[PDB]
Amino acid sequence: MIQRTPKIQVYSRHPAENGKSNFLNCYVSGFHPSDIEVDLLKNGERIEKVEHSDLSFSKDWSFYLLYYTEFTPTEKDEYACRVNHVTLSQPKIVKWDRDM
Amino acid sequence: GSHSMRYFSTSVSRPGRGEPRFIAVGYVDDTQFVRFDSDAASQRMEPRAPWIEQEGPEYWDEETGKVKAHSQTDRENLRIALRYYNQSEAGSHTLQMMFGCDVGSDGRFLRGYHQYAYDGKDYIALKEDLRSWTAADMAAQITKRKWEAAHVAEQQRAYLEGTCVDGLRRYLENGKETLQRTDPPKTHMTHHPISDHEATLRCWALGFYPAEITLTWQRDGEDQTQDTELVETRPAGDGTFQKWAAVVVPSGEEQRYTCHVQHEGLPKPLTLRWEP
Amino acid sequence: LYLPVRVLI
Repeated sequence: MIQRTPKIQVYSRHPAENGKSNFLNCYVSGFHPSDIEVDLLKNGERIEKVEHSDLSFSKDWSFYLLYYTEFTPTEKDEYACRVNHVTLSQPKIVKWDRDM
Repeated sequence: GSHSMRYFSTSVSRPGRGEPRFIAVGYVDDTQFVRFDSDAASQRMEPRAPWIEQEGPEYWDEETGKVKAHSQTDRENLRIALRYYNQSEAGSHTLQMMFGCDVGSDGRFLRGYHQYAYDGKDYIALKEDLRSWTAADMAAQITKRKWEAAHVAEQQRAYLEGTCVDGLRRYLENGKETLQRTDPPKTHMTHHPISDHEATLRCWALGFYPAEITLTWQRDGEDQTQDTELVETRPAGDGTFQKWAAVVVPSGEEQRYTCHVQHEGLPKPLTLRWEP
Repeated sequence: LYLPVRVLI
């Protein structure tokens, strides 16, 4: 119909400093249809306390959602975003990079 | 110093499952202030910004009314869509509408918007003259000849140039600190020695409102679209935005590269250079 | 302010 593949950014709200509390965001943009799955992963294990923004869309009619949870970053722990959409032949994992 | 108020609705049919889900959000500039959800318990139009909360129970009653009735109208405008396109009752389908209005520095109306999109593609849109339609394909041309016969553009034009513009001027005052702050971007560079003959400079721009920000790179003043990566402006979560732009540079020539952050919270544009 | 009109395609 128009199926449009999602674009995923994984970042943090503030510059990441270990032991200092922050927020992990996952920003999925430019997809279509709206029905999408977005898990925030702490060490390959799925976070449950995960909030997300209200369904909105850009002027080309493709949607954007900001999933976010609280996180205290460390140097050993690994965070990622698991996005799944009809246009993904299999779920797409995007690791959190401290400088991206 | 012009402003904008936008309203984005999404009907997603769920055949076999429930009634069609309806989500709807309202923005002044890049600040959402309301939302409504047909799957929500409250069944009310809700607030999502401080400055809207200070609005009477009169307001929330009437806003819940119109959103609840766009709810039902767009449910049938999906059923119509099927008959138009001869489509199986089986399929989930998306009908988005966008309406809004721009004001300038002064507060005079500048432009109205009202339009639709079936399944990701344009359907119909109100043109700038506020007196004619743009029918994307041939089904939309049914709606066009019908919304023309019914002088529907007239009716929109009375909200757009009137009621819409009013709410914009109002919202813009009730919340004149959220919506009329221009928080400037916070800048700093980073440096990751990749291979042992290359490096990466990343230009960071954090904590800004509004979202519109320009970040270009320059090798000797000449702008560089070449070994560059520029991530979409993105939300931070608290209403500030962040973007970054980064370049692969030959190792040693770090300071042949300058970064150029141009935001409106900045008096002059920002030049940035490496420097340990 | 949400749009009052509710026409059908």
